[PDB]
Amino acid sequence: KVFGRCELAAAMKRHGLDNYRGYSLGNWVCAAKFESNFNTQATNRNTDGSTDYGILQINSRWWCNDGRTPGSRNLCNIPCSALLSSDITASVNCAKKIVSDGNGMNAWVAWRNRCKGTDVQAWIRGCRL
Ligand SMILES: [Cl-]
Ligand code: NA
Repeated sequence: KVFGRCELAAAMKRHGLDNYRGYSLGNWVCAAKFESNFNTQATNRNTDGSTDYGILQINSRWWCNDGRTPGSRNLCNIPCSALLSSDITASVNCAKKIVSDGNGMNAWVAWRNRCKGTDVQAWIRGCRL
């Protein structure tokens, strides 16, 4: 499913992401935009053999099992395919674990390079929530 900007902001807010660990909603919407362009089915292969999955491009090296990432961890205890569902619950629950890892949202390269330090509130402007 390809989410609309405000549609995703509302979905994330309902799942408890607004201000989770100090990160306002605009941060999560911005990260999703540049990581997957709001597409829950986005997948991208990395050079190390791992693969990123879903709306927030969660990596198979440490967070989910996709059966083809040798010596990887499944910290979120879920098949990576689950992160491609139209229902973002799995992605949200796993992202919460990731952001608590210690490096905050810096775990998401697109967020660090394209959202961090910008006016992220702009990503939820006009939205009804
Ligand atoms: Cl932080
Ligand atoms: Na894994």
